[PDB]
Amino acid sequence: GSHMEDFVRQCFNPMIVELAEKAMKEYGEDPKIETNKFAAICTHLEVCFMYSDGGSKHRFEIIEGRDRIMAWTVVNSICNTTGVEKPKFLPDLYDYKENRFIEIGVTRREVHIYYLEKANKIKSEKTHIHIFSFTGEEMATKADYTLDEESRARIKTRLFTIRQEMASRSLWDSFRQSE
Ligand SMILES: O=C(NCCOc1ccccc1)c1nc([C@@H]2CCCN2C(=O)COc2ccccc2Cl)[nH]c(=O)c1O
Ligand SMILES: [Mn+2]
Ligand SMILES: [Mn+2]
Repeated sequence: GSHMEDFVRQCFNPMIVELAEKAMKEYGEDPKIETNKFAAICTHLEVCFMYSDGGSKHRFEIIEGRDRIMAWTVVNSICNTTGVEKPKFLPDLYDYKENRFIEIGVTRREVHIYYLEKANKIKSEKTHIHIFSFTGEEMATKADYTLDEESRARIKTRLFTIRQEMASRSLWDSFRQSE
């Protein structure tokens, strides 16, 4: 029974918490044990949902937060509909306006290295990459940040609020040294 686990259950939305729990168990990890990852997954999830809300009505197809089988099903349909190359790894969104998959990153480490690693892991470069940080930086492929300023600024504001609430509970240091 950890502090971090009760903090995330009171800081995040119950639908987020439940999607994160299902995600971890699906991949064989327990939110009561990997409590920092529990917090990271909830955070990444809230950011993906905030991101897809930044566009227009039908702009984004949401891939993250689904179970692996149906997440790939929607990808297959998108690819067999748009002609876009099927990614090797599951992305987080699809942009019907720009016709590309988006990989959304939330890092506690430093802006530049995270993109590299995630770029070298993707290693296909078809899908667009967008990174956010807990300190307020962002970085996107070809410096095309997809959404307008205010929607990304809202995402950055919420990330710093998560940081503050954790720091005020002396949980930030453990979370930062977890990646
Ligand atoms: O969809 C993804 N993974 C498929 C599911 O993998 C799982 C693995 C274990 C438990 C549950 C699910 C995906 N994964 C990653 C990172 C890097 C690759 C491994 N990884 C993770 O283990 C995910 O933990 C994170 C670390 C930092 C920030 C956010 C996250 Cl969520 N980052 C993303 O932005 C992302 O969308
Ligand atoms: Mn994902
Ligand atoms: Mn992601």
